[PDB]
Amino acid sequence: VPRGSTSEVIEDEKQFYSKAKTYWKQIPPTVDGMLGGYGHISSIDINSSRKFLQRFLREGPNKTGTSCALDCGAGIGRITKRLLLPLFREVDMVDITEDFLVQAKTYLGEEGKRVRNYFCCGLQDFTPEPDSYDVIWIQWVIGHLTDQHLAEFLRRCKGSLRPNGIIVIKDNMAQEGVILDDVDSSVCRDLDVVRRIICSAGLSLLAEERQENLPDEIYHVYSFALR
Amino acid sequence: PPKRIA
Ligand SMILES: Nc1ncnc2c1ncn2[C@@H]1O[C@H](CSCC[C@H](N)C(=O)O)[C@@H](O)[C@H]1O
Repeated sequence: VPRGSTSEVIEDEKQFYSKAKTYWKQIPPTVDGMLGGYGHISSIDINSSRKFLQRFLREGPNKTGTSCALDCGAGIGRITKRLLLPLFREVDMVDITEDFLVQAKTYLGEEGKRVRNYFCCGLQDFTPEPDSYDVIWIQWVIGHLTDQHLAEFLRRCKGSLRPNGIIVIKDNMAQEGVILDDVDSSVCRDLDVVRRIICSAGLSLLAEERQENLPDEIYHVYSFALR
Repeated sequence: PPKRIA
């Protein structure tokens, strides 16, 4: 049987979180560190993310606003710099790794002056301000949370959306089940698991898209827009 | 990050 939940694969939740924190503390604060040796795919990623997001920014009743975005698991701000700052008047960042948020101030340069809050916190401990964000962007980090913490975090995110706001998840997906990476202390979940968690959080799918033009050897990557 | 299928 494939595993369907993190409670089948995580031996010790405190250790699951503490190992991950130790792992990121020893990664270079660079794009290649953010992307696990795949820094070269960054522009492919950012281009696809932009096209994806722009579907929600068209004029009409449901137009997503452009006042403020939240970058979750932001690291040094790769996504903040190239995707979000150009489109949103202000951006807030949240990440567990202080060294990355420090580096972000250099990495983001002058445009980084529009980053408002730098929150140094685990997602599992973070409660975003109600009615604050037009877009909450969650990329390449959901594997670091347990199913219970991810569902809860998504509920808190829902309460922080402005009218017409969306949450975006973009992440690695397993073909089947829930797969533990015991080196970076994360899990990779299949699309059925991720959709289940989204539904548990009282969220609905607006769109789902597979990322194209990636190296053949890596986990498939999907984007979900939610409200 | 993006990563090799184990
Ligand atoms: N529990 C947690 N809460 C918040 N951030 C976490 C976390 N576990 C890991 N992270 C952060 O998740 C990031 C993964 S690297 C991906 C960085 C960014 N999303 C991008 O795509 O460029 C690192 O910056 C790491 O510090």
